[PDB]
Amino acid sequence: HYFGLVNFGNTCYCNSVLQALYFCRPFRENVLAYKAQQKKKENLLTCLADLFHSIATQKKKVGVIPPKKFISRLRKENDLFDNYMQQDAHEFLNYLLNTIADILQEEKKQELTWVHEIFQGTLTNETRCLNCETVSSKDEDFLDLSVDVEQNTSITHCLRDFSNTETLCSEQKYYCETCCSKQEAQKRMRVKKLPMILALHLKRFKYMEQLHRYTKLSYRVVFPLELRLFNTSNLDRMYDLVAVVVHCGSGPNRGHYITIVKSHGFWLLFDDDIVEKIDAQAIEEFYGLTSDISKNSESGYILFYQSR
Amino acid sequence: GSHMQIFVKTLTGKTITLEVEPSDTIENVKAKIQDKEGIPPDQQRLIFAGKQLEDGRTLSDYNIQKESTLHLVLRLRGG
Ligand SMILES: [Zn+2]
Repeated sequence: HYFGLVNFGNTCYCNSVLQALYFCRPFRENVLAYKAQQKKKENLLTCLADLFHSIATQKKKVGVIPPKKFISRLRKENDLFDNYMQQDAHEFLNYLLNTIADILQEEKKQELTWVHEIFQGTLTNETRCLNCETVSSKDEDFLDLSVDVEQNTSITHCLRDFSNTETLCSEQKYYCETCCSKQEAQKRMRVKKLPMILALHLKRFKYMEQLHRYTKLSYRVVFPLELRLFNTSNLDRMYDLVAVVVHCGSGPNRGHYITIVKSHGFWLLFDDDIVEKIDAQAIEEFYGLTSDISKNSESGYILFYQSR
Repeated sequence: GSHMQIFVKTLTGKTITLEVEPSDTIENVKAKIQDKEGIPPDQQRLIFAGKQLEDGRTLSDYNIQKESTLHLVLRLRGG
């Protein structure tokens, strides 16, 4: 229903992603169907299924649920999160999905898992040597797309930019196997297979070589409520925004994560144990800062688009 | 021909090339990115085929062949 999650020591990075995933309808359903199979052995997936089932079956519509067993299991099986330090939501997202997918694959073994049916897409990278005109195509799967950002733009620009032709020249020349030498080339990554749920990760960070540190990019990056994406052939797919994982903080080393989700036509904001209904106009706060872009921002970081 | 060329889509979206070998570990790949971009390996995260690559594993373990594009990302830590 609408329950917050208890923070068990800088675990908002995990809570924010769990909330986003709970409101990814096919993912919630497959997790609930996994709980229904009533597995006896314990692992990260059975813990996630137990948690989703507790959220789904709470007697009330509003309250607080402790993801205690899930957090305990997450810390036990992964050295990377086996601490009480602040962590990245996208690193957690990718780890959780691959861990679940491995559990499911190992169960088929005892092909594509339902995690892949939901989140997996395929890109086709084409590299064209500008000297001999030979084109080399390579297909590569993804569970999410990490898109670079710019000030005062849309996720539509970032997505089209990700698939734009780039010229490889000078130090980045392409080694062409026909030319047997480095040549100028055009590289383009196009979407071959669009996923059921498209997860977009904003690269809101910039490395300053001269300063030996990186900063958070608090740029204004508008996210639309709907997105139409095309396949290189189903020719296209219409998507609706269902969740946004937001990183709150002026810098990249510390902060707080919250999630906004679309449920029955309205928006909800989940901030650990607190849940509040928010107006559609309030989600604009999460596009990022207009002026004084070095200040504390609440910025969209992971977007979840559900295909129609 | 012991080596092959892969690509890294960097933080600004600019693609860089890397000359690698199948026996190269992810730490070696991060050291080569550090040579071009200056980013310390401990801050770097590499995504390929939907998976974040692990230190200690090699390019052959992940079947990262010529023309593979690795996606470079950093972190926004939060609690
Ligand atoms: Zn050529």
